[PDB]
Amino acid sequence: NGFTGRKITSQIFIGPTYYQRLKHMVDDKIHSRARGPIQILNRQPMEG
Amino acid sequence: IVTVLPVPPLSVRPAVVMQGSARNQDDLTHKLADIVKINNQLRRNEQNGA
RNA sequence: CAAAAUCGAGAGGA
Repeated sequence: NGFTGRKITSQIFIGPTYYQRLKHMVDDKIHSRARGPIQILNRQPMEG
Repeated sequence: IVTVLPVPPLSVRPAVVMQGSARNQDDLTHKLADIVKINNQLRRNEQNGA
């Protein structure tokens, strides 16, 4: 155990595996609105 | 029976501008134009003999 | 002192 150095009672299964990095990053999904622009017909917030 | 058509104000049919200045009109403004066109036309035609 | 359209199609995400 890396925090405390003591063995772990179980044996962990470990080896080399191939991973991918998918295009979906959080920096493209965080959003927040507090009184921004609004639609022209019904004065409700825009979308997106 | 419709004898006095009501014309809704500009806030129900706003005139959205272009990214330039070409002012598109609504669908409903177009339809009101067509109604007034044919209303004048039919008025003149039935006014004379037709 | 608020600047930045609409309508259709398609591909995606949970």
